[PDB]
Amino acid sequence: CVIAWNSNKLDSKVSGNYNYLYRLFRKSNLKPFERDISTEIYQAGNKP
Amino acid sequence: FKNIDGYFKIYSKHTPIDLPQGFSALEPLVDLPIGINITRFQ
Amino acid sequence: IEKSNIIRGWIFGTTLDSKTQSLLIVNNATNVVIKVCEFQFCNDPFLD
Repeated sequence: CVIAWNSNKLDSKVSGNYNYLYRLFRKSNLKPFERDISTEIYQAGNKP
Repeated sequence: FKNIDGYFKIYSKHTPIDLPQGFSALEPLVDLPIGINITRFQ
Repeated sequence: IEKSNIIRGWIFGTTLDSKTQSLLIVNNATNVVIKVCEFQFCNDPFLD
């Protein structure tokens, strides 16, 4: 089962919150039920 | 040792005695929800 | 094929370093400890 609900009054601040982060770049697609917490920069070129 | 769908499974057996010629089975003993990427072991 | 319990445990992971995840299974004569953490290794892993 998947449950979703609203948390506007619990996760909204006038100055803005930045505690919640997501990931945008990765080399390969993710296996089901897998967790990765790496921090290495995305190698788009040759020089590290 | 097996690892599928984010679950780690371990079967084991013990017996008294090159490997001997005979037949025996193994019983399930560990299942864990580890869910990581495994490639090499020690 | 063993006597006197020389083989102790196992390590599983990707690169076996302080960077990414690692599983340790140790059997130090008292209990079967399974521990999945972010763990550091040396080049000569041994136990007394």
